[PDB]
Amino acid sequence: GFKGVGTYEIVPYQAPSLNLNAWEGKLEPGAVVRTYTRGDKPSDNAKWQVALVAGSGDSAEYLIINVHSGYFLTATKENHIVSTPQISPTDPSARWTIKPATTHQYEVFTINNKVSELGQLTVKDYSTHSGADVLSASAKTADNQKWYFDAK
Amino acid sequence: GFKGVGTYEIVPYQAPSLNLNAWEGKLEPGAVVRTYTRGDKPSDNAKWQVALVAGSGDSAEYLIINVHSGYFLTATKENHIVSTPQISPTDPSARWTIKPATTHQYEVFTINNKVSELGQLTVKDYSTHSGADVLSASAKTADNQKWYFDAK
Ligand SMILES: CC(=O)N[C@@H]1[C@@H](O[C@@H]2O[C@H](CO)[C@H](O)[C@H](O)[C@H]2O)[C@@H](O)[C@@H](CO)O[C@H]1O
Ligand SMILES: CC(=O)N[C@@H]1[C@@H](O[C@@H]2O[C@H](CO)[C@H](O)[C@H](O)[C@H]2O)[C@@H](O)[C@@H](CO)O[C@H]1O
Repeated sequence: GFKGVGTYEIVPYQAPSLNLNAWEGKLEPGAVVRTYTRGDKPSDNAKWQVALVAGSGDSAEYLIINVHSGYFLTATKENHIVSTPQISPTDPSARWTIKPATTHQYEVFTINNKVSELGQLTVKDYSTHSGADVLSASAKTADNQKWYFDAK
Repeated sequence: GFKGVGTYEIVPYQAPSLNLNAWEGKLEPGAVVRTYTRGDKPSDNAKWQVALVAGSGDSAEYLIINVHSGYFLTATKENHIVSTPQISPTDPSARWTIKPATTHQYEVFTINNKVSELGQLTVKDYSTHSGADVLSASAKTADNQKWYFDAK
């Protein structure tokens, strides 16, 4: 479950054998983000430090920081793949609110950009297989916009 | 004053016309950190996002993130200059506790590395002039190890 700041796998609701993965797991900035197979031991490029930067409660604003690279999960354009560029911690495109979206008692959450037009973290075309683009897309709390936070 | 997460100038107690500055203010990783003249408007390389990553209270652990570059304030060696390298948010050398050290009613704090041997954020040789090396040095809560957090 999501219990605030900590290190997590971020796991798509429709495909819980997958997690949120900084593609290629390199140290250079600007990686795109996709779903990928979790594996028995998740790799550091697929772990994320949720770090509080403003507020408290459901309105709290967080950076979602890649464990391997230290770069921040960022939305760059509506209905477009998200990435981990080098970017200021005060840039709202790199800040996210995490909101309960419990579904049949599954403790899942939406991940909502501080720039409201950039919307929610979204698995492209509702894919249930490894390697799907993760988008910032218009917020609807569809099933492909829901996520588990598995504490690590 | 320090009131938790937010963007701050971090100001040395002995020289309050100065602040903590990522030297050269470039985007490449690995800048060393020094005191430098604040100016009328502080520059982004001399502003820091304090971001909560674990715990609560005086024991809370924070990243101290450069506003300009997004790299984390890090201690690398005892009694050595501190820097902002590319580094994982889970590395304890990049995590700090901020502890009250009120002095004659001045609201100042110590900045203490999570790796206890790396010690406290320290103005080399108690300098009161711009351009002094900021070290990670043995923790004594000396006056050159005390800091204001001016909210920005
Ligand atoms: C094991 C390893 O490091 N492989 C490198 C590749 O990294 C993987 O990339 C996939 C996506 O193709 C995925 O992100 C996975 O989590 C990564 O471990 C990749 O960097 C490759 C170059 O394209 O080099 C491999 O050595
Ligand atoms: C105004 C500006 O950007 N100047 C550049 C220098 O940056 C300053 O560097 C000093 C330390 O010498 C200090 O960190 C200050 O805050 C910075 O603005 C520096 O990058 C210089 C190359 O060494 O280029 C200047 O253009």
